[PDB]
Amino acid sequence: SNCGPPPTLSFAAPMDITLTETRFKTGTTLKYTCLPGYVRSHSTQTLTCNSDGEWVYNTFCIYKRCRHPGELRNGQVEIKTDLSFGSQIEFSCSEGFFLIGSTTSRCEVQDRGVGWSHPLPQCEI
Amino acid sequence: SNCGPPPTLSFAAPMDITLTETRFKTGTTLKYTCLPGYVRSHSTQTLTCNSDGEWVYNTFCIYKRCRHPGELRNGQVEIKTDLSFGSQIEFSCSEGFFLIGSTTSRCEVQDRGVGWSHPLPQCEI
Amino acid sequence: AKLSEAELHDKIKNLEEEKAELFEKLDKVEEEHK
Amino acid sequence: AKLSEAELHDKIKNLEEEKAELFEKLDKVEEEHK
Repeated sequence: SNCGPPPTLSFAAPMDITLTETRFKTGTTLKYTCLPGYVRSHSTQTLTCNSDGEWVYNTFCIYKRCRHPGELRNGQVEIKTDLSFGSQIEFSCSEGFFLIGSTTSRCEVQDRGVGWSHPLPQCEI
Repeated sequence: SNCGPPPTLSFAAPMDITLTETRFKTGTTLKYTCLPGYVRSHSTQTLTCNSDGEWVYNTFCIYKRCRHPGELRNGQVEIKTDLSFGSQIEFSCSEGFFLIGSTTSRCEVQDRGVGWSHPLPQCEI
Repeated sequence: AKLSEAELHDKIKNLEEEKAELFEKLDKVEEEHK
Repeated sequence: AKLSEAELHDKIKNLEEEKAELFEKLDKVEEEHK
């Protein structure tokens, strides 16, 4: 009827490092918060121990998303999927130019939010 | 004669999230600050709406640069370009050793500055 | 008089971040008021 | 009596960061003094 320790979530971590007593009264609720790279997407950020001794919860975080990094002078910035945490964009140079720098960049954790892994390259010559 | 909303810059972001009223009095000046991975390189960090309804500004940020990460015991640390944000260094091991860890590392955003993506590898055996 | 550029994306980013901000407002009110 | 190692690089890093620090000093003085 009671719960063991909660599953680790890929998108959130429990508030308050408590001794995490290996067992929990049925009906206990634990408070979570979104991991870096993630934003809140539901009102209830909890796991609760149900009557069957199991932790229950929904996916209450979604990916953060990066600012569009702007235009590439004499080039093109190609969105491949979106600008969400984990996604990659591609860079290319117009016919008369050489790309100097990276051909890709990736939305990653930066500061307390999210940002581009690589700086825009240059299109030159 | 007036300006629409300002271009997004790859190296800087506007201070103060304001409603960004989609139009701006000619002659308005907006204050910017350097993005993570970037340092200030000019006194004027602004875009200003000129008489022709256009935003004008110079590149007032440059790449931050990483600390040199030091020597690789029994190995070599190879600078390929420089140690600026976005650049990569390469690692190699002397004749009698195996490289354990990464062969490269990259200057990336860390904390409120910049740092190496991968730890130095080891040269062993 | 201007088609939204692929800045539909920024707009999506901002709305999701405003929803999140609402959720905080929700349970913050709901907590102390209970 | 010592050639600067490829630590010309650190030296470049530090000078750019000191320039930046100067720019802040500049407009910080220039603001309040106006």
